[PDB]
Amino acid sequence: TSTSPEQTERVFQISFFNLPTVHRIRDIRSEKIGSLLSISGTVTRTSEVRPELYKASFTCDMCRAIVDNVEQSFKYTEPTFCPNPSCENRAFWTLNVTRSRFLDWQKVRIQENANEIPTGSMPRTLDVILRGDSVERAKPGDRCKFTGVEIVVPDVTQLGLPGVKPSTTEGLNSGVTGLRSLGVRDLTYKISFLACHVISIGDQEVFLNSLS
Amino acid sequence: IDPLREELTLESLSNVKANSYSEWITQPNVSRTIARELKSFLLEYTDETGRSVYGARIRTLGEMNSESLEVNYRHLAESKAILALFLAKCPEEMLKIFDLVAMEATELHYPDYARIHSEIHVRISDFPTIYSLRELRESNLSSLVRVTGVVTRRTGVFPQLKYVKFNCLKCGSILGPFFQDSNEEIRISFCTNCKSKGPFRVNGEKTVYRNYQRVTLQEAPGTVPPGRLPRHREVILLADLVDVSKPGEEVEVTGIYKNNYDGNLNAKNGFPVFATIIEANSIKRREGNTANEGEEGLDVFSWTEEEEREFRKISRDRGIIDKIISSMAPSIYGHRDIKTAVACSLFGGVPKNVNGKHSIRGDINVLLLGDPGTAKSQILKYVEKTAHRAVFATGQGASAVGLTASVRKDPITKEWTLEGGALVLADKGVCLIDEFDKMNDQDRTSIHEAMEQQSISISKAGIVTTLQARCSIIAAANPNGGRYNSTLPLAQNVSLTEPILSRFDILCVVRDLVDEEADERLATFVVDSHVRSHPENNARQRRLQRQRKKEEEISPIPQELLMKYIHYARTKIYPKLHQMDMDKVSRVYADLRRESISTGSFPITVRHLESILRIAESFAKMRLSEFVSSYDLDRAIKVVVDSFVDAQKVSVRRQLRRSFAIYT
Amino acid sequence: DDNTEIIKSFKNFILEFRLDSQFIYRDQLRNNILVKNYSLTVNMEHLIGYNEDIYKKLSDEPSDIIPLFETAITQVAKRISILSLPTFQLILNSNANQIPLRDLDSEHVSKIVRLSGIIISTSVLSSRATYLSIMCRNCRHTTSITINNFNSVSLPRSCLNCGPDPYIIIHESSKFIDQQFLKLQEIPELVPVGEMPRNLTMTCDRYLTNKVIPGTRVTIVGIYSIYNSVAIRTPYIKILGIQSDVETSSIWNSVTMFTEEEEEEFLQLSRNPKLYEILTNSIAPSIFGNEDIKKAIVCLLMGGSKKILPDGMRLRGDINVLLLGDPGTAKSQLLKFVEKVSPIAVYTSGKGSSAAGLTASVQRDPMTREFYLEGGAMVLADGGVVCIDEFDKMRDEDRVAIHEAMEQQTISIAKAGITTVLNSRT
Amino acid sequence: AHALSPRTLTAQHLNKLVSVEGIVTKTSLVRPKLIRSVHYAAKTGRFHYRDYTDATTTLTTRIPTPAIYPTEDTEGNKLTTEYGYSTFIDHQRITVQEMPEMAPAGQLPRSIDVILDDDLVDKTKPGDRVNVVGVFKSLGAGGMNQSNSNTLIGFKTLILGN
Amino acid sequence: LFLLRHSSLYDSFYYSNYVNAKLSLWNENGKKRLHKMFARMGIPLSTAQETWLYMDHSIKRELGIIFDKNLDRYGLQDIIRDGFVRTLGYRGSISASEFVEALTALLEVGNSAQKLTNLRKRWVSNFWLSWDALDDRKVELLNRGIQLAQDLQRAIFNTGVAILEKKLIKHLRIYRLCVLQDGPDLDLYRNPLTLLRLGNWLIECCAESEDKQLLPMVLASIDENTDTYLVAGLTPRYPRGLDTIHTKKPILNNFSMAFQQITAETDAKVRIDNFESSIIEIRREDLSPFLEKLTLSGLL
DNA sequence: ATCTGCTTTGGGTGGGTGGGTGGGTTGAGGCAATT
DNA sequence: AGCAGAT
Ligand SMILES: Nc1ncnc2c1ncn2[C@@H]1O[C@H](COP(=O)(O)OP(=O)(O)OP(=O)(O)O)[C@@H](O)[C@H]1O
Ligand SMILES: Nc1ncnc2c1ncn2[C@@H]1O[C@H](COP(=O)(O)OP(=O)(O)O)[C@@H](O)[C@H]1O
Ligand SMILES: [Mg+2]
Ligand SMILES: [Mg+2]
Ligand SMILES: [Zn+2]
Ligand SMILES: [Zn+2]
Ligand SMILES: [Zn+2]
Repeated sequence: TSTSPEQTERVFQISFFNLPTVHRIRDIRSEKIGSLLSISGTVTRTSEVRPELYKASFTCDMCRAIVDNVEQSFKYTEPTFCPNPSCENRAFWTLNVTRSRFLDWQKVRIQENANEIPTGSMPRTLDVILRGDSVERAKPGDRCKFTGVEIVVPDVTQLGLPGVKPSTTEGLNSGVTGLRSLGVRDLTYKISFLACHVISIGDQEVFLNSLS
Repeated sequence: IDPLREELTLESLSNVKANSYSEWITQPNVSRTIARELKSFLLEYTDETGRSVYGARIRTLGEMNSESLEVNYRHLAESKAILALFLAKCPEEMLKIFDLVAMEATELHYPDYARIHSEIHVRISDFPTIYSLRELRESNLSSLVRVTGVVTRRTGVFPQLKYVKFNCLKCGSILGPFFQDSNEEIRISFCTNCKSKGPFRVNGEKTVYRNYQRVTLQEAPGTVPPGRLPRHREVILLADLVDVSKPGEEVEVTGIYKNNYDGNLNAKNGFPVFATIIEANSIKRREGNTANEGEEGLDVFSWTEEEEREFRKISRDRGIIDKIISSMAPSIYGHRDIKTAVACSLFGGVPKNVNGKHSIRGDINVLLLGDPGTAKSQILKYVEKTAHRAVFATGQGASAVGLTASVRKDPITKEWTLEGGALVLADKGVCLIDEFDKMNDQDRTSIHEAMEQQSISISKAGIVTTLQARCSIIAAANPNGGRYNSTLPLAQNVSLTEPILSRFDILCVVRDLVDEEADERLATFVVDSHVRSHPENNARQRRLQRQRKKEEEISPIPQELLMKYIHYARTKIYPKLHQMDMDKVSRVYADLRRESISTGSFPITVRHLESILRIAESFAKMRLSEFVSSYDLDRAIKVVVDSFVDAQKVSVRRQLRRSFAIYT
Repeated sequence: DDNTEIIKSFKNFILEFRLDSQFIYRDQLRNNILVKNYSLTVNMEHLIGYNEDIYKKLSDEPSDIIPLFETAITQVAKRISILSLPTFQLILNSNANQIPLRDLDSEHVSKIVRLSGIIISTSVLSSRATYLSIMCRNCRHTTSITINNFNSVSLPRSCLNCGPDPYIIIHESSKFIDQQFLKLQEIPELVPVGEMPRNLTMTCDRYLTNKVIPGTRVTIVGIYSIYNSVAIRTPYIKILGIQSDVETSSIWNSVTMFTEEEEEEFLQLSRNPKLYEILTNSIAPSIFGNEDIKKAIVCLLMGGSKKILPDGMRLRGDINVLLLGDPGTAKSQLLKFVEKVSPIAVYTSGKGSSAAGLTASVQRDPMTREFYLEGGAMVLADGGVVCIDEFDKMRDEDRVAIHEAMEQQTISIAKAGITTVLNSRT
Repeated sequence: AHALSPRTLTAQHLNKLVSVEGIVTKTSLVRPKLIRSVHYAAKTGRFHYRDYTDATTTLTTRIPTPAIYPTEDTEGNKLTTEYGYSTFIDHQRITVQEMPEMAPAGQLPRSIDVILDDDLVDKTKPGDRVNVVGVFKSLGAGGMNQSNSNTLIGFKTLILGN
Repeated sequence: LFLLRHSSLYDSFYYSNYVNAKLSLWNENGKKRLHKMFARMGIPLSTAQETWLYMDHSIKRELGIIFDKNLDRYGLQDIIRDGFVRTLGYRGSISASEFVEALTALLEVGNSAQKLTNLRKRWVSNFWLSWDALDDRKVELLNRGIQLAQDLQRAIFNTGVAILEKKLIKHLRIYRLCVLQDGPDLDLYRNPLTLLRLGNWLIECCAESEDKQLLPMVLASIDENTDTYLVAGLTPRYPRGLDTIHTKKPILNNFSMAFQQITAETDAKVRIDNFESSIIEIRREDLSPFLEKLTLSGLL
């Protein structure tokens, strides 16, 4: 019919399952950060699917140069040095949503199963992040088994966002400081999850074709 | 020859020589070719009849001083497939080109139309693919989508700046105007001349404004999975689209799915997630039309200039007043009185304000008081399908403030406000109440004022206002004990009281009696209907033809044509009583009163004297006649007198029928 | 440059406009300055007749030329009253077609419009500045500013080193005027299908303040403008004239708004030997019979007379009427007529009402977090008549909440600190 | 003609001596207000002082004085504040409401804000009928500063009681 | 156009005899055609409906150019004409045609044998209102006359619509007939002037046009207070603004002779005292014999 | 190393196109469900 | 006033 011009590069995802062991929510510690493991919990809330910036592409405001494949950290990121030798722009850019690649993104909140709660104890909770085709695979009230990587998410408000003014434990949750971006503020952290797989524990012609 | 003025061909347009579709469309020569092809499509397209569709659509557009040309997606897809593909994938630039070409086509017919409206907005009607608010993903970004939902929150109409002009704080130079994107603000960081990092002041000698409004779309309860929470999105309605949709209404929004940067969203989520909105391009009212989904256009109750040159042949014929009654719920076997009452209520009377001091209701209310399996709820559902604006309510599923209006505290402004209920949604429409006799007494007494004065008065939480509820009520009820007792009077067979009963223009009592011949006909008709409706019993043209053949068997007038006809009659025709036999009406009214003096009989008041005239006006309206005729008054008198006689007891029914035979 | 010529043109209209042998505007100005009413009401049909060019300017750019017609009026007033005075207000009258409240949109921004509506709320008067005296923080340099209330002004940003914003206002040497805010709702009949009535914010200046009360139909001539409170602006109307069918000023104060010629007509009508019959027949001409109820309605509209005894006891002077009867009797129609004939009236349904809806309700301001009082049906109808339809559907408590206001004609409140005894003579 | 009520007070009466009658509906708490501070320079052995003024403590406009206590002498000596010799005065704000029985037809009563300083601080309680004499004033910038973008808000006003 | 300078540009076209004749505004197609014309001319509907004084001045100035190209297409070209306009300093300018219309409206609705005498006395009274309106010191009377003229034209339009929708006009071989018996505003037509106004309206619309043969028309109206008819013969008129040899010749009114002959021959009880001999009064029960004899006379 | 410039507390002298999982929390009034 | 940035 026609020659499609928009054939970008697939964004593959690797999903692992069938790990030897499955961890409870209460057994998540900080020694396993950045490692691959599975956890089990009953979903309680699910966010809405939003587009997440993955490979931003900007253009220089003055010489109209282009920057492609700008890996994005937990906060909005822009280039610091134009590739044009004659250019002097360092902190002036405009995003280009046509060339930018976005990924789906959903936030799922889970809590430990009832039978695993010590008697008369409030439940523990966690926030799981799904991406790509693993979105909307968990409905509230289900007992799922996520498999991903335990990560730590910084408080992006302190790190410095465009157009955002920065800002249980009785003041003892003091973060780390001294970073260049953090002038006089501190950076506090949270434990999160990045699932790559989800399992939920709990017309004649068309029908015939399905059967063996 | 200037290279910028050269053009390609259609096949040369199908093969793309850019890295993205937007860049392909934006090129000069490609844009010229696309504009030429769109103009050719507008000028040359012909439907089956062979007459131009969009020439007539432009003529009517100019007639009404409107600035919106409705274009069918299917027509464009058939005439030009590549252009439809481009519009689907890159809607912004394609819509810009199509607006320019549409203005050029409109100026063809009205040379100086630029003096009425500067621009014409093209509206897409039937996008083949429909999404939900749960099914929207990143792949749909910057592409045309069609979604449904319920307008749960609306804002006032604000004049937005079409062009913003900036001036340097230091240099003082004034930058040229720049197009404003409703999705997000426009800012200038690097000045072309001053080259100053400092902000530039926002100022302008003269600007043109456009209307702006925002609505919060929410998933309709019908589509959301049972028990789950509903998703929602935000839609931006620019000029000519503001106030088309109202709170509490279903809608079908066609627009562009767009995303922009939001700092707060990134701060709360912790990831660089953008905010998404829909830029509305058209709206279709889906409320109360669940049974009309098989229909083209953004309005299914609107007419061309050729469909109302024939609603006026159908109506000069001599028996339209009775082919219309036949076409009311043809899938119901009998019940001629019920169908006549329903038709009268659908067409309705003419409201009149005498000297600006006296207000007289102009709508007809009907009550069906029958036995269990007598096709009442089906009639109510049909009336819901056919009426322009209808709302369905059931006995205990409705509240006193659910009908009429309620008072809430706005979550945003934290100030008391007023919401419209069923009767407000049924303004200039029909409110169908089923299980009328099982309602709560408190809820039932709420509609008294609305059923006669056509207004709702609220004095609550510092609000003192009166609304408009110009709605007719068709209610179905079940007699005491579940089965009508013909030996007792009507008053004893229902729990309603005189004030509520007197507000119903027509009372239709239905009885289920075992007559072998009557049972024979009804069963034959029902079984034939079940055979007819069986699912198994060009492709679109063939489907339409078979549907038409199936429909013709039981309805003399097509249902869609009938809907358009009823809407046209209710909009454009206001019959007036000039020549009438006063003595006849006076003498029938006096007879009705004297015969109704009996205890337990159906109440008779001046309301029914006025109901006779209302029904006569409705019958005159059915013929698209500007003056009420003697035959119409005779028919209305017959309707009222019969409806009165049928409600009598068995013992006196024969005497009453003999006494009233003069008028029937 | 052009401003002086425009001012000269509007000054020649006030000094040269004669329709016969009387200078209408020169004489109107002198008569107004003599009673201390510094304003001039000009009819726009007269300006279109003197020079159509002057009307073209006043209609093309209203917020720029109106300020230059005020100074012309002031100069002429000085010439006429002072033998060698604040800036005079200009009130406009027009007969142009009225735009429906909901038809006002981006096409009418910064233009003179005429519209009608119902006033639902009025604000406490504020004070706007008209002549500021300023001084510098550092070098103590004195200056003055002059402001007209027509927006498209702030203190100078740089002195005349002195940091940014160096000027502080000297209040004991400045002059201010009056400003009021009004909410305008569209007429119930104008509202489109299935739509709630829509509001619009309005502001008036000086001699156009305290001219209306909530619940009265008015006609407004003004400028449809916008003020910034992203790229959207909240519209509002800058009033240039108010016309009403209710003499609110007479009703609040003494007897006023009756011309001697108008007063003579009323005495002549009173002298009619059979005025009772005429008034009885004039109520509900379209309702047959029910003569006794119509006489009762005449008596209710007329009212009795109230007495304040020396010891302090007050005797009610109003008449309350109940209509109990069968359906179809035309009680609701009589109530809807009485609501339309009485100078002040409110039509309410007993079912769609509440104890707080009647009387007064306590409300919290979302900003100041402070409770205040808002009047209900019986306060909004004070000095008039309340038509409570469907009186039998009203709940027992909401009906009990009416006894004191019906007999003693007062609404005692004791809620959220607020403790008062309002007045409801209905 | 200066005998008025909270309803009849208009912009025409600003900067004038008026007498207002009504009901006291509110009464803030009494808080001392700094006027003069006296310090002692130990090395120099001499006392210094500073004078503070506000918009509500005087009738003639002056430059505002932040309440920061001086810490260093002109020559750099350390200064220790002497609170026992400083001067603070009491300050209270009340609201006076129009008499309900004197209000117009169908209008709720209005109110005005009043300031009482020094010996007039606790002479009234809510629910009392009073006649207040003072000077009608205006305060602040009233939206003339660029921070407030409204452009449709007036100046604050109130009475300094005598 | 009907009172162009004292009403909207829309109302002047809507309530004009010539425009209604050439567009058939009494039915919906006519309104659609008029709206199409306004849209083509480049005048917004809101602008057209605005009153004359406050109308946008660009369109008011261009009206001569806009009308001249656009009108010929719709067949309304003869609207263009030259007339007399009189202005008194600083007052609105009024044309001769509108002045005459105001005077006539003041004459018509300005305000057994006993009732007839009372009606004639009332008309004699209206004469003096119309006479006063001729003095420049009396301008309120002229404005009052313009308002009444607009009201009367609206009423005539409604009555003509009712007559044409019902097809009350009987097309006999000698003449056309139209008798009103139950109209809504039948008290208006007791005055010969208002009856002639309605007659002219009918004569122009669907009688002047349609390419039908010229036939005189008879118009009658009833009044229950006196149970009698006010018959009024009307001369036919050639298509307006069509200069021709046959159009040059004038057409006479023969109804006086036939009416007198029939009255003398039959025991008619007709009153022929009106100055216009074509207008008489008949009793309720004599109209049928009178019209039968009229048809059989053949002298019409 | 010096000069230039923004923003608090928390509060309506920033707001409701930032919201209430960013805190400012009693009081009144309307509505459904419970009676 | 403390801290964040440009010359
Ligand atoms: N003279 C009249 N007498 C009675 N009803 C009349 C009269 N003229 C008109 N009506 C009709 O009365 C109807 C209005 O109802 P009405 O006010 O009589 O009810 P109500 O008796 O007060 O109320 P409800 O029936 O609820 O007790 C309108 O339809 C109006 O047409
Ligand atoms: N006269 C009739 N013609 C056709 N179908 C009928 C008729 N009477 C009853 N039915 C059947 O009854 C069913 C609807 O019953 P319904 O009207 O809902 O009962 P109710 O009157 O209690 O609401 C339909 O399936 C319809 O086919
Ligand atoms: Mg049912
Ligand atoms: Mg009633
Ligand atoms: Zn660069
Ligand atoms: Zn610059
Ligand atoms: Zn200075």
